[PDB]
Amino acid sequence: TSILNLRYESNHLIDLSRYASKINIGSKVNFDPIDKNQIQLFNLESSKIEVILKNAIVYNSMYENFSTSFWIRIPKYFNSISLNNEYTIINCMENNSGWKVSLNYGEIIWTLQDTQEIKQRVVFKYSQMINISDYINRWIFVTITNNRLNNSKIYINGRLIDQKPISNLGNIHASNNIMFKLDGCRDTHRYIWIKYFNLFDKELNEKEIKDLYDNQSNSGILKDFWGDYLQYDKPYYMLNLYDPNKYVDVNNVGIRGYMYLKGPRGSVMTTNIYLNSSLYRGTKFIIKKYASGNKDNIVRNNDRVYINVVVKNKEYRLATNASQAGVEKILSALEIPDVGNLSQVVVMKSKNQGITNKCKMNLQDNNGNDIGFIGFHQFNNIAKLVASNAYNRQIRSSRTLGCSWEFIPVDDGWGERPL
Repeated sequence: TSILNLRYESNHLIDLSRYASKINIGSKVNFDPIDKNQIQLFNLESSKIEVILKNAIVYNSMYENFSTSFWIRIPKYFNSISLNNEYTIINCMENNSGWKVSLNYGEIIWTLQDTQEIKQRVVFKYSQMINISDYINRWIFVTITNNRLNNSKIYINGRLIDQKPISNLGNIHASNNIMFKLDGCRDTHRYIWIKYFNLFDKELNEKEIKDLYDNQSNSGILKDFWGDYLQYDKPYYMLNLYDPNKYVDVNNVGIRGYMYLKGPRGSVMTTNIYLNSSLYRGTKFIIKKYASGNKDNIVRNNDRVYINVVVKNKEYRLATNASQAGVEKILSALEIPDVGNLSQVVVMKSKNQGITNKCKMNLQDNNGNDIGFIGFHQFNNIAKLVASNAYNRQIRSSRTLGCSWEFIPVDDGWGERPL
C-alpha cells in the first residue's frame, strides 16, 4: 500500500517500495548501532537525508488522497531559545506548494499548501509541565491522513488528535524530493530520532492506522521507557506505573532485608520550560544473561534472566524464598555468591498469546514454576516488592497494575542529572 518504504536493509538506508526512489545520506547522519532503523538528525548542516522520488509518485493533484506515517523521539526542550521557534524537519515543499512536517516547543505541525498560496495546518500539542509524559523524548507513532474532499487529520499513537478542512485547497504540486533535515532551528544542540517513514497513496482509516501502530511496535521485544529495545547489562532506574510517586529502595541487603517503594519521588525543572517528576531515582536494575548464548544485548519476550540490583555501588541478586508464607513473596537483595537455592530466574514479558502489557517480570522457582509477576504489596504501610501469582490471573484486564514497570536508562534527551 506504501509508495515509499524507508528501511535500513543491508548496510544502507533504502526504499523498499516498488518505485525504489533514490536516497542521499549526508555525512552527519547517525544510525543507532543496535537498531540502524533509528535515525538521528542533528541541527547540523550535513546531517540530512534526501529522498529523490520517482517522477511517477510525485504528488501533483486536486483530488488524490494520501497519508504519511513515522515514529519520532523528540528530546525535551531545555531552554528559552526553543520557545516560539517552529523549525521544519521533513520537507516536501517546492515553490511554496506541497507538504511538510514541523516542530516547535511542545508541538508537531503538519502543513499543506496548494499552488495558489492557500494552506492549512494541523497540530499536535503536548505539555512539558507534567509528572510523566507519554510523549517527551519517547518514541511516538505519528500518522497524518489527507482526504482532498474534506479533512486532513493528525494521529498520535493511533488516536485522532485533531483535524482540519482542506477541501478549499486547489491543485497541490509537492516536491520531487523529500528533505529530512532540521531547518530553521535556533537550538544548536537540537536533534530528533526518527524511523519507519512511510508514504501512502490513500487516506488511511482508523483500523489501518492501528494495525500499522501495533505491527511497527515489534511487540516481541521489550522496550525501555524511551521506547528503545530493552538491553542486558544496562543500568535502569525503575518506575512503577501503579504508584509513580515512589521509587525502589533497599531496607537492608540480605535474605532478612527487603526491597520497597520509598518516600516522595522528586521533581526536575527549569523554570518556565519544564517541570516533571524525577526519573533517575532509586536502586538501579541490571538485566543479566541466564543460560543464553545471546549474541546481541536485546531482551526478547520470553527470555529467562537474572536481575541484579545496585545498592551503594555494589551489585546484588534479586531473589526470594518461595517457601515464605503467603501469596505475595517479599523480594530481597542477595549477595550473589550466596543465592543458593533461592528463586531468582525471571521470565521477561512484553505480551500475553495476547496483546501488550506493562507487567514484564514473572519470577520463577527453581522448578520452572510461576511464583508470580514482580510488583508490590502493602505490609503495614510499607510497600515491599513481591512476586505474586495474583497478578498473573488479573492480567482479564490490560489496565495499569502493581506489576506494571518501566525501565529508564540515562538519556541525553531527558537532561536530568543523575545521583
